[PDB]
Amino acid sequence: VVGGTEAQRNSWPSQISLQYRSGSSWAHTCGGTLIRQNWVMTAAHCVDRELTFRVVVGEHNLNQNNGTEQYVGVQKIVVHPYWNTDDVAAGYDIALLRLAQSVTLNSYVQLGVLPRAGTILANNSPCYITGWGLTRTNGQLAQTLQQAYLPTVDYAICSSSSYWGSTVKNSMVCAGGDGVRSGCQGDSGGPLHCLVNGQYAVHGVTSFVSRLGCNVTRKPTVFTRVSAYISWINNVIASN
Ligand SMILES: [Ca+2]
Repeated sequence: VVGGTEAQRNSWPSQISLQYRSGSSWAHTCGGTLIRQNWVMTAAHCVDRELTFRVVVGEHNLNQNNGTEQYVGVQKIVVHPYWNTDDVAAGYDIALLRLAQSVTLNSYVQLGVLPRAGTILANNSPCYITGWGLTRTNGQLAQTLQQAYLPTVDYAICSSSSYWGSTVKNSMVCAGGDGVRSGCQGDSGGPLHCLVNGQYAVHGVTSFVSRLGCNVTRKPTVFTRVSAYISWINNVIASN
């Protein structure tokens, strides 16, 4: 997250860290949201590769013990059937992970609330992005969970030529674009929490930013629109 602030430990308890085995260590690669006790939602491009993955719930500081973590393996990865590793702009940047065990819910560890199917936000709706991804373009990961206020940019404005053009589809949410605050590599797969009727619901999955750089004026961070996938989500979860 570029231009963020540290989150309080218990602000965003649906946030997870998606980590892969790197020698004999585990490094952060992506975020994700806990959607059931044994199901994580993340981006398809995070799990494109042949790596060994783990999920950390209850994480606040990547580098230090919090006293709250639960560490769990990934049993099955289900990527969306239309996802094409060579075209992120085509969309379907969404993957569901069945974990090796159920996690225990507590104040650090809660499920993420998902929008009702078809839901579209108004322009300039209040949302926060969270993640441990790079805090500058070509910079480094954060140690502690950062948040940024990142208001929405509706489709008519986001698919306008000054913004994203035809690169963004109606199956995506756009948020931010102020040049100062954004998502960045390592935030991918993570939540966009948006305030709706007094409750924060996860409306996005962080997908892509500009090749020019993470915080680019009029290149808002782009999200997979969670409300476009609600039937797919539930169909996966019933059947696995
Ligand atoms: Ca920790």
